[PDB]
Amino acid sequence: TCPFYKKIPGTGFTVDAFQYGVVEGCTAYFLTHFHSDHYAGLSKHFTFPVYCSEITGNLLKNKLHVQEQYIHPLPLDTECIVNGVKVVLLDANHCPGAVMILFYLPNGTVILHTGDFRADPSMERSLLADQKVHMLYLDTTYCSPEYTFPSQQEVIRFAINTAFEAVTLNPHALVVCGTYSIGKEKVFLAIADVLGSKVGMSQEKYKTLQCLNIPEINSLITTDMCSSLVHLLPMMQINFKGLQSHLKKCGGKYNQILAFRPTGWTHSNKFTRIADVIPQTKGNISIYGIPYSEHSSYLEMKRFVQWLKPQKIIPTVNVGTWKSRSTMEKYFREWKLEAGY
Ligand code: NI
Repeated sequence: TCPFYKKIPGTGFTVDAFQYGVVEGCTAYFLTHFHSDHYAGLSKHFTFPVYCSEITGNLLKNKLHVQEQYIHPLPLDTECIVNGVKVVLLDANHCPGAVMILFYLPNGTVILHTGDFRADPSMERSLLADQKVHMLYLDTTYCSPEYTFPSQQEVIRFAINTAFEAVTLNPHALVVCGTYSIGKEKVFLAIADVLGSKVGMSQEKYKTLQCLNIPEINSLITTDMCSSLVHLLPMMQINFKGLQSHLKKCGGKYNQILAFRPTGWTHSNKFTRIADVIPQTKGNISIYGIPYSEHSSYLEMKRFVQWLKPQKIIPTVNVGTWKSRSTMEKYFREWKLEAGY
């Protein structure tokens, strides 16, 4: 049974609610982005209308084989009428195709659902700026002050410099990058670009990347592993055993691997600066954990909400424990008292 925080009151609409069978009274299913916890339940046999971004729509058609007649893509930043209700999709600064949704209820209530997002000051000059929002359904993944991490730019600067240094010292080093979903493609694209290489990967992963409307992508990726010195592998293979084994397969083309694991937050963020990150090393294999986040830090979240001044906040993440729920409610009250809404 669908939880309340996936339902939009005064509408026939649900958000990210495909794993509960037929939801009673749902005339339109919204999908914010193509991550498995959110799409869980969709397949080629799904027969209700789905509303989503153009990029999410390409992934549904090609990867899950949802039939075209049930896929309803909408443009960003554009007022649209769905089942007699005005909606806008806004960029969520998460993974490709991820959106926030504005719902203009027939009784005058305005509702923002962030999906998953990384709040940014640029959102303060989207179509959000033009009217009041009464309720906010908020991605609260990292809603606690211990969650700090650098900007995406700083992390990408660290990665490029690390990779370029290593491969200039040893032209026979291979760079490997882990992945398990869409997102964070800048990591491996930036590295391949500084090295003058294409990124090599499986056919399944090539196919996924072909769905994402990325400019000049045919210039950046390939299924020919032999011609590439940046390889993508499943995240589970990013460990000493997995990498040794992969190095065997390259035919003595390479004698060293440098591997990256983009995580989100990890506790070494409470002590160490990005500049000071060091890898774990076993022989000719080195492995870096890098804190590349596609979710808000605590401070980015707080700033967005204090700018938005919502009347009510409904968390969509960490909702399962009384301790999490009590923690979150305390921060929302702090923010309110400090900003005076
Ligand atoms: Ni996500």
